[PDB]
Amino acid sequence: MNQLTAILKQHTPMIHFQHNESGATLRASEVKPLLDKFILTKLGNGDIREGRLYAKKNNWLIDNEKNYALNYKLSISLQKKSRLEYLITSSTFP
RNA sequence: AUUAAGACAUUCGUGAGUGAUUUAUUUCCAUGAAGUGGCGU
Repeated sequence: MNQLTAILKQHTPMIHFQHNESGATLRASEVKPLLDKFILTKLGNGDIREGRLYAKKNNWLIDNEKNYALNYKLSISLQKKSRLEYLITSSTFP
C-alpha cells in the first residue's frame, strides 16, 4: 500500500501558537523531522549514521549527501472541528 | 573608297509565395514558534 491513514488520540492538551483557525491541529512541521530522525535511529539500531546508510541503500532519502529527510508526505487533519481550549499559566487564580 | 556602310544584348519581369520561437520543465528541497523559569529550608 502507498498510504497510511492513522487515527490518534490526544492525552494532554497541546499549546498551539496558530490557534485562531478552527482547523488547528498537530503541525506536521514538528512531526516529520522528528519522525525522520526517530525512523533513521531505529534503522541503524540506535545509531543515526547507520540508519542514514540504510536509507541511502534503499533509496528512501530525498538527498543522499546533505540532510536526514525521508521521502514521504505527512498530512494531519481534524475530523471533528470541536476544540476544548485551555488557558495555561503558572499560578492559581479564582 | 578597301568582300564596304549602317545596328546600345535590348523589351517585358517585386526575391517572391507558404511558415506562432514553439515544444518539454512544480520556485522547489531541508528546517519544531521554540527555550528557560526565578525569588524567602
